[PDB]
Amino acid sequence: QFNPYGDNGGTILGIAGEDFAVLAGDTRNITDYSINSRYEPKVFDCGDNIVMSANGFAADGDALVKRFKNSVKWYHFDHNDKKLSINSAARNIQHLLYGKRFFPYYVHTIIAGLDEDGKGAVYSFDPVGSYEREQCRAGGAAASLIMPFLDNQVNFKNQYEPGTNGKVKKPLKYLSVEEVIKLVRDSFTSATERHIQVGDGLEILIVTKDGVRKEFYELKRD
Amino acid sequence: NNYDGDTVTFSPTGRLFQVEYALEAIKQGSVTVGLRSNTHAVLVALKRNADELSSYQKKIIKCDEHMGLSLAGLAPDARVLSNYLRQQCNYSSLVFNRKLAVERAGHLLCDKAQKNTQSYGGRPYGVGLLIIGYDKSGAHLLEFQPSGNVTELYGTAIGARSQGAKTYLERTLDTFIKIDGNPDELIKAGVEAISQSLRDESLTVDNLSIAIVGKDTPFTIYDGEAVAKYI
Amino acid sequence: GSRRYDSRTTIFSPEGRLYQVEYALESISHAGTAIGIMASDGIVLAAERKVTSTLLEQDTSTEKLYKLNDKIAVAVAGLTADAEILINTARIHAQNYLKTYNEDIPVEILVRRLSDIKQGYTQHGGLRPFGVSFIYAGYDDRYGYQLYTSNPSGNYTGWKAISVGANTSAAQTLLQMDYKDDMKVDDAIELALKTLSKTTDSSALTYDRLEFATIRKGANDGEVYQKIFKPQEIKDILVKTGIT
Amino acid sequence: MDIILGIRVQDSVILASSKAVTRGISVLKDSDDKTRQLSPHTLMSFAGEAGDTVQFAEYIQANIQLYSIREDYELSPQAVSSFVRQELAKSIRSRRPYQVNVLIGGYDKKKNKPELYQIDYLGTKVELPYGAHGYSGFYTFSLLDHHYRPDMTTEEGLDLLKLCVQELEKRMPMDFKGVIVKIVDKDGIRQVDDF
Amino acid sequence: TTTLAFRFQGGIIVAVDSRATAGNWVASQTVKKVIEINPFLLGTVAGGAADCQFWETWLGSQCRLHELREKERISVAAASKILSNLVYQYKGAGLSMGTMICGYTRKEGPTIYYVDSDGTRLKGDIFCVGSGQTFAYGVLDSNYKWDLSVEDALYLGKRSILAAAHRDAYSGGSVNLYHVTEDGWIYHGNHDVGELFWKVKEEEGSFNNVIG
Amino acid sequence: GYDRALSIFSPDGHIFQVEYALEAVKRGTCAVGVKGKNCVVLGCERRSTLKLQDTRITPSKVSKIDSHVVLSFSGLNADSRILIEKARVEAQSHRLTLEDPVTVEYLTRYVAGVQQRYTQSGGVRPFGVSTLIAGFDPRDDEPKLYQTEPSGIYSSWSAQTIGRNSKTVREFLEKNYDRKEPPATVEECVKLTVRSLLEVVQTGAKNIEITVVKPDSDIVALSSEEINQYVTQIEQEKQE
Amino acid sequence: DRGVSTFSPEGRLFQVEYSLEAIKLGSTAIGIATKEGVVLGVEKRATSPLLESDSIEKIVEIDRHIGCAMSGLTADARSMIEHARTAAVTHNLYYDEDINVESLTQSVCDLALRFGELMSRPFGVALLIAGHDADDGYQLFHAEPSGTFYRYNAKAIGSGSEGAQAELLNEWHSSLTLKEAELLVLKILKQVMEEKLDENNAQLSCITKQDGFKIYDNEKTAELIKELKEKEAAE
Amino acid sequence: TQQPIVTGTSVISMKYDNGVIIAADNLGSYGSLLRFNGVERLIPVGDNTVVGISGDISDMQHIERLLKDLVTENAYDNPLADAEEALEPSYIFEYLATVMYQRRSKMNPLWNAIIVAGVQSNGDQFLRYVNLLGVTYSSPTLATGFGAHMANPLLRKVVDRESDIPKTTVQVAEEAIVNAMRVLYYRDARSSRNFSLAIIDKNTGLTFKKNLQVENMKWDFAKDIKGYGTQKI
Ligand SMILES: *[C@@](C)(CO)[C@](*)(O)[C@H](Cc1ccccc1)NC(=O)[C@H](Cc1ccc(OC)cc1)NC(=O)[C@H](C)NC(=O)CN1CCOCC1
Ligand SMILES: [Mg+2]
Ligand SMILES: [Mg+2]
Repeated sequence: QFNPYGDNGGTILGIAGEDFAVLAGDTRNITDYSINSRYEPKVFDCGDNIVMSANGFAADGDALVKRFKNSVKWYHFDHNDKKLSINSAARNIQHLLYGKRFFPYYVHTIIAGLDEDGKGAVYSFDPVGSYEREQCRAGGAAASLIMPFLDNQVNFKNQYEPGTNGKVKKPLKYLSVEEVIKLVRDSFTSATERHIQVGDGLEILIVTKDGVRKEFYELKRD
Repeated sequence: NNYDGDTVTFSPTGRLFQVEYALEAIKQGSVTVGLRSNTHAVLVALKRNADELSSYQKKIIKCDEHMGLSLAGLAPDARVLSNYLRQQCNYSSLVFNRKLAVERAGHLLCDKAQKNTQSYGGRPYGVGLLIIGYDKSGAHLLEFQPSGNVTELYGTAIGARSQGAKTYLERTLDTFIKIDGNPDELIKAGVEAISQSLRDESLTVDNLSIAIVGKDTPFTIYDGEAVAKYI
Repeated sequence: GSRRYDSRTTIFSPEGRLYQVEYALESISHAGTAIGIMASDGIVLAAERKVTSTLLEQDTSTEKLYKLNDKIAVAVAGLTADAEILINTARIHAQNYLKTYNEDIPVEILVRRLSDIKQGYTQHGGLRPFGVSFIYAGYDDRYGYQLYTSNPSGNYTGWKAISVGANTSAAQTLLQMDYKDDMKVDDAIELALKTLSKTTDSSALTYDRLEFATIRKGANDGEVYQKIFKPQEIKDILVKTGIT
Repeated sequence: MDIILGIRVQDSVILASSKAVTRGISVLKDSDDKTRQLSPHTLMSFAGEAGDTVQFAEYIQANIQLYSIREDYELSPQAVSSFVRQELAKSIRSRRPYQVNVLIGGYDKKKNKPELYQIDYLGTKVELPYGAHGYSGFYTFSLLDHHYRPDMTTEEGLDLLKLCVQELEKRMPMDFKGVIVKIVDKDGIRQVDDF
Repeated sequence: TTTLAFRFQGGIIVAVDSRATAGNWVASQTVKKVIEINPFLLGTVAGGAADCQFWETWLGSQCRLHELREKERISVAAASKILSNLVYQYKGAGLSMGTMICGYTRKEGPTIYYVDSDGTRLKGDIFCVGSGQTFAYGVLDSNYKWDLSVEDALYLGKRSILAAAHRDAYSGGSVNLYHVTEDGWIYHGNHDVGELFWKVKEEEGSFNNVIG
Repeated sequence: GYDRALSIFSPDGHIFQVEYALEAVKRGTCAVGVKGKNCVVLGCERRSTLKLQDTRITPSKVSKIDSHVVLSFSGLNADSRILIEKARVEAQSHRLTLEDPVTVEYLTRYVAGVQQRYTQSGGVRPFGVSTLIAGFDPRDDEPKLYQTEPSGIYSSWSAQTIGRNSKTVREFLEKNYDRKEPPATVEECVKLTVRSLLEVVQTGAKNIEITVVKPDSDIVALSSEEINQYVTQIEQEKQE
Repeated sequence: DRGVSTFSPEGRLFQVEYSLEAIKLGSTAIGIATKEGVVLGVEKRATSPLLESDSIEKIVEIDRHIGCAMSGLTADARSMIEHARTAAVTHNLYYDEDINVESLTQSVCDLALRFGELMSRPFGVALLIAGHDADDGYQLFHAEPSGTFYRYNAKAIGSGSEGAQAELLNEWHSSLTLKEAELLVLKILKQVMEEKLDENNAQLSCITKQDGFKIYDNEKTAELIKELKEKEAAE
Repeated sequence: TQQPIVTGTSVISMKYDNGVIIAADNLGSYGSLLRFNGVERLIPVGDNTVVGISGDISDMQHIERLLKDLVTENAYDNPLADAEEALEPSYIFEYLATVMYQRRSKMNPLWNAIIVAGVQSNGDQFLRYVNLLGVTYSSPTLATGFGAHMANPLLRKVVDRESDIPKTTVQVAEEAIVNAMRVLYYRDARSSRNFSLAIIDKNTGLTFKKNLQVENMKWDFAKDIKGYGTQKI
């Protein structure tokens, strides 16, 4: 019988700073035990300082990004070139995803950008439209490997202040763009080591008030 | 007389009076000018107001990053047609990953307006449009009429007293066509062209409306203090 | 287009009347007179056939009086063809009600639905109304014996005695004169015939130019019987009352 | 939903209906009234699939109330039951049938007689002296076969009903949290508060 | 999930956990399971996350349209029935929703309505909904009285979620407290189980099963 | 389907079909609504050119929409049935979804909306009917009286009349009805309603119908003798 | 007869032009936009003294940040308001934000020309849509049955429109306060109204960023009427 | 819901310095039966694109007709149909990619794997894949079916990343393709010796080669192999 879904693998990662936000994702594309492409980008600039990635089943992922990109376009036409805020984009995406509640997009979606106060924002979605703003999210095949590492290093979970008898927690603080990119690169190299569907290359999209900048790094090709 | 009740009726001399009355709505509309070079295309539109307390009716509409039009006549009909163009431009992008040709844009509008002139119940569109764009074959300027007749031109104008601007452009043809790689000078030629259609009134800051598209210029509209440069 | 040829059947006059309903009533006023008279122990339906020919088969004929179910009957005035469309609808509606509730349909409910159908033709659809007026004669266990009338407007009203069709003005005056509330069926039979005999446009009222029916509780113990009179039975009742 | 009983006596109809609403391993509510008043002298108890029960009961209630307003007249218990049966008879051959079983207890004011109808989700109507839906019947029918008499009073009917509830509380596996009892007679519908 | 809400002398307490699960994977620890429909209406959510999130936000829109049209705040009964009639249309399609519509109006007073995805709609004084509802019931029922103070009621609601957060593997993260009065709902803060557990253990002397 | 735009604008800015529908209302038998301190009374004219009628079965002029709301009308009788039926269905639908009976304002708003829809829908003519909708909101003792008309406008009235010679009875009510002090009791309200109809009717025999609506679904229709007592009392006081 | 969507020889739609005549017969409605808020005021015009004037609802809420006043065949406005309210709430559901006043007006005006041989005729009512958003601030729009809408600093529609519009021309300036605007609506309404202006036959409302859209009570409007009369007599 | 009947096997392709190469054998298999031997599975669109199709042949012939019809439709009211407004590989691909995904979304897929090879108007090499699921991806080397498992490894030794493309000549690239076709003939049980090859160069244009054969095959070592273990004779 025909199976309409497939697993194109890979993994994505979003981290929010004080006045910036990053959305990273490996450039490997796979089916079963074969590599399809070593460089197939899945993190996209969608305009209005919103970056998006829909990892999982690439056909559904590309379809969704394509529709959201088009949703941004018609938002400008219908509302006098108004800028789509990140919170509004998120809600719009929920309706796109839930629109196919009974024949879902097989993708874990993550968008990143800046909120209306100029602060870094990462929103993350399930396959049917459930969403939540966070400082931190990993999505895709190696999400289970990366996510707990982020809890520890970004949100300082299970870390207490030395000599306080485990009474005072390590205080929460924003990370610099330099420190965030270090965590991203270490997250992806670690995920590449232990997950077969992750590797080849890493592409990071950084979002500041100035615009959207890109950075590329090599990953192990085995 | 007896042959103007609806669009489905021909006159004894072979005329469609409802289409001609729709054409009349354009002549009542405010003047707008279109002109192009080989690098850029420019729309200049005189906006109209109800009174001093009212705003000035927006004449120019964007269809895509590389295409847009100005209107003269019934504004709601222009909204319907511009929306149709937006969808057709967008269909070409999503399906074929291809920017819609300005010539096809005209062909599609012609065929849409035509269907309204041959069927009972419906009515002709009561608006004229000037479509500008930059595609794979350079800059373009189209003139749409609700009869269905679309025409590609170097320059033109439609609306009330549009004959003044149209004569000027017919004289200036050789000059403005060669304004290549210079947006501001092409706009100046368009602002001088629309000035030939003015009576009593002159071009003010919230009266004038200018749009431009070109080689390395997306379709962008200029209103308010942004057009003060050209007065 | 087609707009040119539209009569616009469902519109108001400047005075606030429905042209087609009014003209349909003018049509009905030329139809053979039909009379209904409700007594304490039954109902009478009498109707005059439209200018009969001597070669018309009289015994196997049905022009004026129709049976809707075992308990309800109607007298027609207007276009017969139109009436038959409405009658078959009414017959079906009665059977739907019986199928749904396992109870015979109350007279008013049937009358309302049939009147609602006529109303629809005056308000929407762009069709001509039904050129028909009914006299409903029926019985149920709520209100007992009931007489109603409906006309092309879709408006219906209840009556003790009523006429439709031709010469209703003259007929209604005569009924209003001789009718009284403690009346019996046999008396109502006589009144119905006497009224037709005086309001008729014919020279003399005869058996072959009449349809007649009664709805009595004259069956055995607490049950209703419909009697559509035969030609010979009309001939006898006409002699018995002393008209011929 | 589980236990709904009905007992027609001389001058009234008595409907008992369990109070428990269970879902999974949790009794969510122990005071649930599994009935609706269709008209002043007609009461319908119901049991079956979750959601369907109330949705159906209220839909019927609305229709009967609409009839009452239109005609300014109360429909007979027989007529209401026939209407209900037809609705279930349509339902069973639908895309998604109502899975609801009902008892219709009513007092016919024209006949001056109490009437009890049992209708299952298929649209199977029967008039009975006593009725039950679900597993309840497997105990109560035989019990009533023995103890029921047609000429009983309402008070005798309630004692007969107590005898059923006691037997069910003894032998039924599930805790149904007692019953709400309602009486339908010439004076209308009233609830027995202490049972 | 574990969500509860109970009626008492001083209004309504509403308490929820904040965990989201994708099987045994902990999807989130910081999710919002109380939707603020208006200043007088709350909606708790358990079950399918998107189903809950989407349709409860939708419910808020329908409640807004009601007060625009009727110039009057929607009743708790009417609001709950809009949602229950909606999910009933989708019955069989596979929606998963365990909600509790809690609020106050003049005509009704404090009211709680349990509504779930198979069409059940129940008015009641106490409800617990979710994978850890039984654990919450155990603590809540054994300590519940109508005459509880606002201070004690808030704590009991918090302690009942904590109990479930502990035992139920598919509940936890943090406790979100609310208190509904005649004047409207009042938020009583987010309480992380990471700190709250040890705070409760020490002060209350409970949770002796755990290695202290 | 029949599509024709029957209700349309004319050069002077009038929709003649809606205005001609008002003429049908003006032809209709008079109907009056007077609301007191704790009640509303609906009076209705019945033309006396129809004898040999059966008043048991003849459709009554005042119709119950729900147990707490009533609707009388003036104009085309057949049309009124369609509005009443729709209103009755909507009343049950409201109880089903909101778990609360309709307010008199809501029911009126619905009926008026239906009437309006027929003034700009293709293939249909406007309702030749104006209504007086009266009653009491659930758990409320404040009397409500509303009026609708073919165009679709509706509004609340302390007292109001519609139908033939309504301008005469409206003239009567305008001077006789005091806003500061409405009819304190049921008797006072009914008397004022009968008095107002006696300006127009002809005879106070079987020509006047009266229906009294009180709070908590307390509606009752007066009989001939009960109404005749008011007629007898008013005429004796008049001779002065 | 003749088609519904027919053009005149002058190039206008007959039915649209006739519907404008209906709006001229309607009761007066005035709107004034300031930097402190937008004020909307209407003439109630009760046809009889027995009619309870508080039931006359010619000013209407669309959302918390958008109000609406009407004039003409006011029964036709019901479906326009319903659409507007749904559009406003629907946009909030899709985008988690307030909807722009212009976008709302445009949505309403899209219904206007959806008539022909869709509904059978144009609307016989004009709307004054007042509101506020974060982008363009306080705005007043005039929505016609032609499908056209103009933004206004101030606008009068209805029977006394041309007389009131000429008065608004002179009186309006860009530094008007809210209190000044309130009185200015009352002043101009009293001039064009047939009957004498009071709290029962005229209604005021406003929309501010802070408090949103609010219809004024008869007690509040009465004080503004009394304040208005005193200020005119004071010079 | 389909099942493929008459099927075509591997389509292999790669980029080189000035353009792209694509190849596919001429077999139409009917399960294990090698039914049809004259099947062309490379279909040129204009003079700048070649579409290579594997999978169900009936669906391939449908796609042929769609492309044939696309050229016609593009020519309508288009004076620049053979110039600026000619069909690009990227236009042709996106069209097919749209169709493939729409069909899978209606649970009625075109049971194919497609590779659109061509050269754009600005001289850029175009090479992109799409299949029955609507999955799309691009790479210096692309292959379908067994090609993905056996050809790609060999072709990636030539062009392992983007920077290797300018360093690869048409002679080297074609040799790698022809070698890959031989390896597939050795090891793919539903392949044939006869095949077609197409080269789309930005300078020399479209070169379509028919009736090629796999040659220089190593079979001589077979004679020494006796039995399956312990046999000597
Ligand atoms: C507890 C944690 C039980 O898991 C709660 O019910 C919690 C409630 C909740 C409410 C709002 C926001 C987040 C969480 N429910 C979940 O976390 C929920 C559990 C669940 C999963 C699948 C179900 O099948 C219908 C039912 C319940 N988890 C999710 O919804 C997760 C985040 N999403 C998915 O698993 C995506 N699936 C959902 C079903 O459709 C296919 C995709
Ligand atoms: Mg490997
Ligand atoms: Mg746990």
